Amino acid sequence: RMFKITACVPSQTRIRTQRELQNTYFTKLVPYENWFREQQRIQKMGGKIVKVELFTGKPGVNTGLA
Amino acid sequence: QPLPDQHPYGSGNDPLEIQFGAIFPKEKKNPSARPQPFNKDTRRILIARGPGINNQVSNPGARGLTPGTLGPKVFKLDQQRVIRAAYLQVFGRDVYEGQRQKVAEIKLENGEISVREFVRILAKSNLFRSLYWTPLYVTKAIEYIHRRLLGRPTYGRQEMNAYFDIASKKGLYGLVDAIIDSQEYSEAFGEDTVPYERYITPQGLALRSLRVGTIGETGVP
Amino acid sequence: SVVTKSIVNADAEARYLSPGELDRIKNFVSTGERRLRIAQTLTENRERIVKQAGDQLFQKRPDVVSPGGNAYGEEMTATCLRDLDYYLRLVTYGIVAGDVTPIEEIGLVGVREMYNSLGTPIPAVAEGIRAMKNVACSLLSAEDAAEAGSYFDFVIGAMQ
Amino acid sequence: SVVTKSIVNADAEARYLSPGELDRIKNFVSTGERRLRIAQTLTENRERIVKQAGDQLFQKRPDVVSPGGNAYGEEMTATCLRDLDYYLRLVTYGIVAGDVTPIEEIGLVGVREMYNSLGTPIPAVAEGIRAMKNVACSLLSAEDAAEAGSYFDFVIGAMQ
Amino acid sequence: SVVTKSIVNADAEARYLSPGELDRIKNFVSTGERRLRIAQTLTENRERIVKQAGDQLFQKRPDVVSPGGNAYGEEMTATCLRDLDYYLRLVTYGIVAGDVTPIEEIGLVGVREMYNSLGTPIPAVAEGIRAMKNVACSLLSAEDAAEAGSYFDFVIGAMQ
Amino acid sequence: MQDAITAVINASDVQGKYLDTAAMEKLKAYFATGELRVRAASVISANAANIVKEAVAKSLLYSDITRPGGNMYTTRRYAACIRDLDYYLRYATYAMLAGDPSILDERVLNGLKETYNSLGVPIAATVQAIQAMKEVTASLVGADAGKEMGIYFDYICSGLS
Amino acid sequence: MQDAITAVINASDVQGKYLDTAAMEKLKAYFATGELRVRAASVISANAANIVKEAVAKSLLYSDITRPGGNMYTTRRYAACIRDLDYYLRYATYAMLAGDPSILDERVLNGLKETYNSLGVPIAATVQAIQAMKEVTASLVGADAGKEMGIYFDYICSGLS
Amino acid sequence: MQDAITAVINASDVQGKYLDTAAMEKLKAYFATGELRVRAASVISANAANIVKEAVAKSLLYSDITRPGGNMYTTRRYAACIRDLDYYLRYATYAMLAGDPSILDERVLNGLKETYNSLGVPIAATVQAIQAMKEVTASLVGADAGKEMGIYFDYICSGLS
Amino acid sequence: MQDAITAVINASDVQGKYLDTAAMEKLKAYFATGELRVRAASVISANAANIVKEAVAKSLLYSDITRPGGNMYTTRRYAACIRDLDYYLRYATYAMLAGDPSILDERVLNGLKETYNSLGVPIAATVQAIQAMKEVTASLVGADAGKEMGIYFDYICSGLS
Amino acid sequence: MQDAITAVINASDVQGKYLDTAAMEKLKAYFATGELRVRAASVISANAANIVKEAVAKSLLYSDITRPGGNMYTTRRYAACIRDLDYYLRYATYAMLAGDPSILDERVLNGLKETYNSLGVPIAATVQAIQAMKEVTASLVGADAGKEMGIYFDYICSGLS
Amino acid sequence: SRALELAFRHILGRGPSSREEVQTYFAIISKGGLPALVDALVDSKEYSDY
Ligand SMILES: *[C@H](C)[C@H]1/C(=C/c2[nH]c(/C=C3N=C(/C=C4\NC(=O)C(CC)=C4C)C(C)=C\3CCC(=O)O)c(CCC(=O)O)c2C)NC(=O)[C@@H]1C
Ligand SMILES: *[C@H](C)[C@H]1/C(=C/c2[nH]c(/C=C3N=C(/C=C4\NC(=O)C(CC)=C4C)C(C)=C\3CCC(=O)O)c(CCC(=O)O)c2C)NC(=O)[C@@H]1C
Ligand SMILES: *[C@H](C)[C@H]1/C(=C/c2[nH]c(/C=C3N=C(/C=C4\NC(=O)C(CC)=C4C)C(C)=C\3CCC(=O)O)c(CCC(=O)O)c2C)NC(=O)[C@@H]1C
Ligand SMILES: *[C@H](C)[C@H]1/C(=C/c2[nH]c(/C=C3N=C(/C=C4\NC(=O)C(CC)=C4C)C(C)=C\3CCC(=O)O)c(CCC(=O)O)c2C)NC(=O)[C@@H]1C
Ligand SMILES: *[C@H](C)[C@H]1/C(=C/c2[nH]c(/C=C3N=C(/C=C4\NC(=O)C(CC)=C4C)C(C)=C\3CCC(=O)O)c(CCC(=O)O)c2C)NC(=O)[C@@H]1C
Ligand SMILES: *[C@H](C)[C@H]1/C(=C/c2[nH]c(/C=C3N=C(/C=C4\NC(=O)C(CC)=C4C)C(C)=C\3CCC(=O)O)c(CCC(=O)O)c2C)NC(=O)[C@@H]1C
Ligand SMILES: *[C@H](C)[C@H]1/C(=C/c2[nH]c(/C=C3N=C(/C=C4\NC(=O)C(CC)=C4C)C(C)=C\3CCC(=O)O)c(CCC(=O)O)c2C)NC(=O)[C@@H]1C
Ligand SMILES: *[C@H](C)[C@H]1/C(=C/c2[nH]c(/C=C3N=C(/C=C4\NC(=O)C(CC)=C4C)C(C)=C\3CCC(=O)O)c(CCC(=O)O)c2C)NC(=O)[C@@H]1C
Ligand SMILES: *[C@H](C)[C@H]1/C(=C/c2[nH]c(/C=C3N=C(/C=C4\NC(=O)C(CC)=C4C)C(C)=C\3CCC(=O)O)c(CCC(=O)O)c2C)NC(=O)[C@@H]1C
Repeated sequence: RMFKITACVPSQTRIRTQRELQNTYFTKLVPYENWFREQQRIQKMGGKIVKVELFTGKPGVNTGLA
Repeated sequence: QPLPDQHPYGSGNDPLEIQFGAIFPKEKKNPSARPQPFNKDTRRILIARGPGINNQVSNPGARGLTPGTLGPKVFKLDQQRVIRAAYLQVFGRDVYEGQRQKVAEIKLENGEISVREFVRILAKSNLFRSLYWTPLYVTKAIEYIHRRLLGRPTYGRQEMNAYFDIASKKGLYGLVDAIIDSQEYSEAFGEDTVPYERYITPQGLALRSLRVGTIGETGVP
Repeated sequence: SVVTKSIVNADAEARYLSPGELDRIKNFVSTGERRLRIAQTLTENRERIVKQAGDQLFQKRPDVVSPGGNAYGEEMTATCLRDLDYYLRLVTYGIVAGDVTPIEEIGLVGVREMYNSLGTPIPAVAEGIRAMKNVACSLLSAEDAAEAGSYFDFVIGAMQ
Repeated sequence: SVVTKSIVNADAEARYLSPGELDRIKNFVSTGERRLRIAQTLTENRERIVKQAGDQLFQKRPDVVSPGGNAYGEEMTATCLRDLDYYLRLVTYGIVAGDVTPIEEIGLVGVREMYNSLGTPIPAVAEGIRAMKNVACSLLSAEDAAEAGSYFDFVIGAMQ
Repeated sequence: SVVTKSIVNADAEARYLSPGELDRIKNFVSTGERRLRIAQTLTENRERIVKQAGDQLFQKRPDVVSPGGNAYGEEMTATCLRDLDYYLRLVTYGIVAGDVTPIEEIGLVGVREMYNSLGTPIPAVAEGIRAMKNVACSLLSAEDAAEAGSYFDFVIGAMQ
Repeated sequence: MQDAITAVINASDVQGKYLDTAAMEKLKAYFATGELRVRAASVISANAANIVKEAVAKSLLYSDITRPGGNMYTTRRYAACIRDLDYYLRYATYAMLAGDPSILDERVLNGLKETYNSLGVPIAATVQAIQAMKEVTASLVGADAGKEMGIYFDYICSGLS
Repeated sequence: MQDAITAVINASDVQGKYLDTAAMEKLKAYFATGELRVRAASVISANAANIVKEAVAKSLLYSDITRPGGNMYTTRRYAACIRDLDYYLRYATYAMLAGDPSILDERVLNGLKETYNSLGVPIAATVQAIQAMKEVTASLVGADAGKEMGIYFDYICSGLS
Repeated sequence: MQDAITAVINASDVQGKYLDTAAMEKLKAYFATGELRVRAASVISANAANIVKEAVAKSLLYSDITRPGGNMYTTRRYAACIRDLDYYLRYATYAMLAGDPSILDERVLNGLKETYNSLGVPIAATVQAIQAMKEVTASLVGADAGKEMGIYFDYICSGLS
Repeated sequence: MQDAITAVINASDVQGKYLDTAAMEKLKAYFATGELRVRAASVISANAANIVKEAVAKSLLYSDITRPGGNMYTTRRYAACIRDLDYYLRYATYAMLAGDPSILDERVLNGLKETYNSLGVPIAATVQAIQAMKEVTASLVGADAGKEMGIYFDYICSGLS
Repeated sequence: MQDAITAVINASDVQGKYLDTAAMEKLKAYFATGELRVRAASVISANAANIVKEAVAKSLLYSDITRPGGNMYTTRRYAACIRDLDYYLRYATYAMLAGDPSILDERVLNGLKETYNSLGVPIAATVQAIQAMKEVTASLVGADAGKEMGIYFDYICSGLS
Repeated sequence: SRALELAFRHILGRGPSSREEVQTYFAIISKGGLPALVDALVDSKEYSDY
């Protein structure tokens, strides 16, 4: 179960020349196990994901979900 | 004399600072060991493969300012060859043709996964384990992985014990994620940059920089 | 199942199933009848195993039912016996599967955290499952019980 | 070996060997007698296997023995047959071990690199090992040939 | 240099110099003769550039040479003019080398630290180098002056 | 990282020979002892924490080592010591399964004495504890498998000393 | 980094006994010197750049070291040298506040000789410049603190030599 | 990494001199011979696999090293040998382009003898292979750039010796 | 020690082969170089003290090494350093006579780097000093044997590095 | 060094208890086998040279080990190898007489891997030779002494591994 | 240096005890080599006493 979410991460203002468009808008695939760390990173950025979805069809299996 | 520059655990725990190989001294093959007592929270003096003004000990903020022409090349992904660099840094050599994780792990070209996750995949891969975890005594392996994944040799026991408890309870995969999730990997190398050699121990600089042809004028006026 | 675990592991390396893993799933297919038989007999004795093993747990550890023990009162004693029954249900699932993947996912990952929040002593749970292992071994056929003891061993080892 | 692969995975995950991995080792140590018998027949018939399979390789791929091919001339053909002998020796090792990792460690890792350097065509070498599998299957019983053939199959698959 | 830039980039990827890299080296070695000539004019006129640019710097920023300023008296004004000579020398190195790496290594990494330790006003140093750039343009031909001006521009940018 | 089977075939490989009949006999010996080795390994897996706890109680607790100033005194040091004993027992179990002390060589003893000497860990006291772990393990797994575990514990002691 | 208070409590802990009256006497002594130590640390922190500027001017500037090929020549190397002088001042100030040379031993002097000898840094000149810093610091913080900052600066020089 | 151009300017920098007539003559020589260096680099780049192949054949194949019980025996080890031979060739070509052996010193030879002594790699056989590459690449690139290459190949040979 | 003769014969002995015609060519080359080598050895033998004197003047003297706290300061240490430089000269001349650097590896380099790092000897200064000895020796013994002495001097530099 | 009596007495002494009946049983077994141990030891002393001769012939002779470059090639190396087999036999005899492996650990196995790994001695071949010595010795001394001497031969084998 | 330490073991029956011992006898082996060091160690009062 990997969750794919699109986040317009709030501007970190960390770009002088360089480029910040790729960081500014992100479409990514995140494992459900690692999604908590992704949420923490989104908190540091300041922007919540506009859209959140999970690739796996069913959210919970009590047993052998893997 | 005062304390030396060796790893706190021992001289043997210092790998040759070479391009690739994990060439550690063996405790028994040619007996050589200088067990010097290192305190709980000492710190190695790590020369910076770059400008010494930019040193994490003195300029802790400027982690991420590029080494520049005074240091290694820094590969960053913009949107290619970052994949090649990640192989050449996580392992050291370009891996053999069958050993490539190939497109199965290289979804980076598509953009699904960031370079931080690509190096995590390579670090947990079975090839990396066989090369740098299975054949090496534990703390020697912890050291070599820290040098390959983070840019720097381990500072002291404050880091070795903290990365040793993780290894004892979670193994190579746990230690790898601890290193790659560390605050320092995000501060330097971010989540877009291939890791690069950020520091070297003084006897690695001795090997590189004091051979005839590299010493130049270094040592006498 | 062993097949499912093997397929996922091979998918990660992008390899068709290796000869050794093919042999492992072949043997799982071969031993399926014995697996189902073991599950059926333990299921027949499911209530008996849990209840008498719970008695053995209380007998070995009097502090469990003493004042200050988590299993104080008939309702709490019932909850402790129920936990033993839960693990037996998972063990039968795992015996059928031939793999510990069900056992791990359902009832072992974070067992320290869950029981710490509840206040329950995991070491006491470990002694209870050890008693269940012996009881189930006696009721099960001796040759089959040798295989089942390994899976009980995994559960008790994970407890700590 | 099965034991070394199990230990390696458990070592990399800081885990006393799981019950399923222990079961895999148990099955392997029991089948040991049959494994060693299969290896004995193959090494005893190694001369016949290499000779017949070499004839098949040259017949199927005349270009390798044609002028401009890698195995042109008696000495080059002799080294090609020696390589086939090497790979048979590796397959016997793998059969005894019950795992393909002895074959992988010795002769299968970097085989593309080595043969590309030498100028040898890798798919043609795979043809030779396939021919060796056919000859060995003729020399083995059906139950034996299925197990030994799997190790031949891994060799040809890695060298495909 | 440009040879070093090419070789460093090639070494990082473990590849022989790409044809594009080699193209850059061929251009640089073909243009080397004019590069050496431009540097030679600067070295030959090393006294004129420093003297006239020193006067322009002292006019535009009189505070540094006034009493109470950093460069007061001939003893310390000599050191200021010496630093202007240092940076002219670095610029000639850069013209010959074809890259700003000589300049940056020798005298632009940590100028802020060094001059802030000596007390010197860095913006005033920048004015001095800009004056050197203008004087050098007078000496040099327009096409050549553009090439040398780029290296002077790198220096002034670094000290701003 | 050689088990007994891998060691036998590796020696044959270096010589360049197909597996000899004597090598077959050695392989047969490993396969013959395999059942008892696997059974003891599972027993140690179940009793892993208890083996270490009993060894610490039998050899280290209520002694100079754990009383103040003894290098196991502080709580961080006690946790570190039991972690090392866990490491010893786990790799001894791996060695029993494999039939070879090579895992102990590569993964435990390749630098252990230098690390212990540098840290200040008393080698003799650790050796006492490892010996006590041998006694406890022999009881738990049975005497017949206890002789097999004993050789690998002795390997650790010889390398550490 | 063991300070005076941490060292005293650690020694009492090693013996195992609660804090003794004699240990209280030592702790009272350190508390007594706390005023001079804290005041001096504040002075050093504010004037740190000036301490180093005066020391560099007195010892290193307008010598061969700062002229071509002298190891303080390149702008990189000059900035690195002043950074090192800042290191010695900062950790000497830490040591003065603590009342203990442990921080110097543990972080500053460990492998300093080896790093400097590998880099090509003149250790004699670094010793002389640290002496210049010692004199400037003594002037700024007065004889009370200069006596103590002297012992920690001289600790650095003795190890660095 | 330091070219002949960077070497010339750095030597003048150490002396604190503007590029003089003698050093400018050195630079003129390098700039003039750069065309030959560049073309030879292209030749070796294209024929890298062939150069390594012919060298491995001329000195290493059909011998003890490749037969069982030798170093290059096993496909693993053989692939490592050809990899290292290409590394020696690639870095030699870098060095020819630059005009200085510093790239070889810093990147290749910085511990090579110790690594080969640790793994058991035969230093004499590696020297033979590199000298074989020297012969083959001399044929491919011609004598004029073959001599210029040969000095750097000899540098690697001396270092490994 | 292996001289060139012993190295050739031992290399043949390892294979088990009688001295081949190619090996005879190697031995003939050594015998051809014999006269110039012996002559140069006598030159160094009589001028050994002058070589050390000139080298210590060229590099080591009037630097931070000989100022107080510089490691060559104190007459004991200045005497010790000139003793070590004469060690290098004597063993390098031995190596010129024998034709193989195994004397350097056996009698000088093995362990010297560790002792030097332990004692605090600056290693860059030692390399610069022995390179200065190479310049002086090239002058005294002439270019052709200066070519030869350089190989062994460079060997010592690389070992110390 | 500890014999079985020393170990039993010391264990009882640490506990403080007088020699317990179980300890008496251990000592009684050692005393009871005393006649067998002494008898076998005399057999070893008389037949030791031929035991070694047969064992070397069984495994090491006519093998790659005695081939040129095989590490028992040289006459020096052959003489030393048979000496070491004599050492193992002699110390195994000592270990049998004492009834405890402490002689082996104190004298034979506190430098064995260091010496053999440094020399390049092939541990696998030595292990095969010592196993062969065990079989030959068991034939000469009989089964009861073959078992006892066998455990000590196995001790040396595993320690070498 | 290693030769000196081995010589102390073989000829004197102990290892060097202090830097002054190592300084003294390293100077001896430097000035006369193995014949000199052998003479110095056997001549030593320590040899005669023990
Ligand atoms: C100044 C008085 C002298 C001098 C110094 C000089 N030092 C360096 C470089 C380094 N110095 C250190 C030392 C430390 N690192 C630390 O973390 C600490 C805190 C305990 C110390 C004391 C290190 C590691 C370096 C390497 C570069 C770096 O900082 O990472 C240089 C630079 C050398 C170079 O070539 O880059 C210099 C010039 N030089 C002098 O002339 C003075 C006598
Ligand atoms: C009391 C509140 C609980 C309890 C405790 C109990 N403790 C022990 C034995 C030991 N306790 C320690 C702990 C420490 N060592 C330290 O250095 C420090 C900090 C300074 C601590 C806290 C140690 C080392 C031992 C054993 C060795 C020793 O001699 O100290 C026991 C005995 C364990 C046994 O089976 O032998 C017990 C029972 N028991 C309780 O019921 C309380 C909840
Ligand atoms: C326990 C029987 C004895 C003991 C040990 C003790 N050890 C440490 C710390 C470390 N131990 C190791 C050992 C290993 N590392 C390995 O990779 C392996 C093989 C898997 C082993 C055995 C290491 C590396 C450390 C260092 C970690 C650290 O930073 O400490 C300590 C801690 C010392 C401290 O000061 O914290 C102790 C106390 N101590 C005893 O009293 C027993 C006799
Ligand atoms: C002139 C444009 C400005 C100015 C400068 C000024 N500088 C100094 C002193 C020094 N300057 C340097 C600079 C360098 N060292 C280098 O290696 C390089 C690169 C090659 C540079 C640029 C150094 C090292 C010194 C110290 C003295 C010395 O060289 O030994 C002074 C003297 C300052 C003093 O008080 O001593 C001055 C005045 N002053 C101005 O007014 C201009 C704005
Ligand atoms: C035969 C199936 C095909 C073929 C092969 C061919 N191979 C070679 C040369 C070599 N092959 C090896 C192979 C191995 N070395 C190993 O260590 C292992 C694993 C244990 C293997 C499989 C080696 C080392 C060589 C080099 C020579 C040597 O052994 O020293 C040749 C000769 C090529 C040449 O000119 O050098 C040939 C012809 N040729 C065919 O046509 C078949 C399809
Ligand atoms: C080929 C001519 C000979 C040979 C070599 C051989 N080398 C290895 C393995 C390694 N080689 C290195 C060397 C380098 N590291 C570097 O950074 C550089 C310069 C860029 C070099 C040359 C290292 C570190 C290793 C070990 C890690 C690895 O395997 O890559 C092997 C394999 C040995 C092994 O144990 O796996 C071999 C066989 N062998 C020969 O027979 C030739 C004479
Ligand atoms: C003066 C009374 C006589 C004399 C002496 C002279 N000495 C030198 C050069 C050096 N002298 C020393 C001496 C010492 N180093 C020490 O560590 C100590 C003890 C603390 C002493 C006494 C050194 C090291 C040198 C070398 C230069 C340096 O210091 O780095 C010279 C110069 C020699 C030369 O040509 O280079 C001279 C002339 N000369 C006389 O005429 C007097 C009789
Ligand atoms: C012949 C003149 C006499 C004689 C000899 C004889 N020797 C052997 C067996 C071996 N001889 C050697 C000798 C050497 N090994 C060396 O490394 C060297 C120096 C380079 C020498 C001389 C060895 C090693 C063996 C063992 C077998 C082997 O080579 O691996 C035998 C056979 C003994 C047996 O029965 O096993 C014999 C007969 N025999 C005579 O009758 C002559 C008087
Ligand atoms: C024989 C089975 C194998 C073998 C052996 C071999 N050994 C040596 C040299 C040494 N062996 C030892 C070992 C011991 N010294 C002891 O005092 C004891 C008992 C306490 C033992 C076991 C030592 C110290 C040496 C080196 C010193 C010496 O020469 O005696 C060699 C010589 C190696 C050399 O050339 O220097 C050899 C060849 N060789 C084989 O092929 C067998 C597999």
